[PDB]
Amino acid sequence: GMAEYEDRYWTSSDGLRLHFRAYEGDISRPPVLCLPGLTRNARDFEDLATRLAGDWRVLCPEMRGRGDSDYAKDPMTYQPMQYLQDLEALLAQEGIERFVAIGTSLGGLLTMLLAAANPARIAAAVLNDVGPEVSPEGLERIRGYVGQGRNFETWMHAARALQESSGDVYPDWDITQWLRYAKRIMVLGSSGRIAFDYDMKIAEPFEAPVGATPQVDMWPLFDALATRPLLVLRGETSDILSAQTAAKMASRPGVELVTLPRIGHAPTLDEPESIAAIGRLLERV
Ligand SMILES: [Ca+2]
Ligand SMILES: [Ca+2]
Ligand SMILES: [Cl-]
Ligand SMILES: [Cl-]
Repeated sequence: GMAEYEDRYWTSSDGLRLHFRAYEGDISRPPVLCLPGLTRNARDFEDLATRLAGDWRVLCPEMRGRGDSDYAKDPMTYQPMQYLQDLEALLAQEGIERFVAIGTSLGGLLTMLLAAANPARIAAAVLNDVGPEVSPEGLERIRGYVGQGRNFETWMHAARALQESSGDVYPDWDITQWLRYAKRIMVLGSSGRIAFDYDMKIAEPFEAPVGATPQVDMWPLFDALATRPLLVLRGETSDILSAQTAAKMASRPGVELVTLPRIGHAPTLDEPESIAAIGRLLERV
């Protein structure tokens, strides 16, 4: 079949071949950079990117250890400041000076970190279910599931396993929605088993457990981002971003908050309300 994207690569300082999907579009607008969550890859954006493509150029990178990006020989390089450096390397190598950033979870943190370097580089941004205060309930869950290593013979078994742990996050989903989600985050591997599509060594803590936020008040990073056009999406039931923190974010001038009913951490960005929200944000570029 024909794809809506082309497979592209860039090189990290330390020598990894890292992967991004590139979707062609309007060269007279800045490109849209989609940054996935901790355990996630370019497929989390596979539908959003097709809805934005043509009207926008869209880049969907995968961090080291995720998807088709190379795995690190040194798992201690699986940390947020390294991902930030790798994204700076992508931007340098592709000659991108100004861009829209759409960041989910850890991707939203990376979006704040990129903005901090020079907020004028951000044409506009979307933070998907993440903010400068992260709820401990959600962090506890992350520590618990990353690298736990469950694998399956069939997609149906995988899907049911995901519903068992995330049915509270997406209580209204049907089986087709669970299967679509499963294929975005898992892969049929070499051994014929379906497994999460990332290096299991990402779970190794080294100095701090996986998912740990930088040891800094992150309000300043949010506030610098919020000087640029900003949308914040929140799942109504999110265990990561509280309603209170989101309303504080929204109190900054120009920041629009959209809460997605009956879903938790995080909106898939395939919800009609999310799509429409992103469209409104993109008009402010
Ligand atoms: Ca760590
Ligand atoms: Ca309008
Ligand atoms: Cl199974
Ligand atoms: Cl991490």
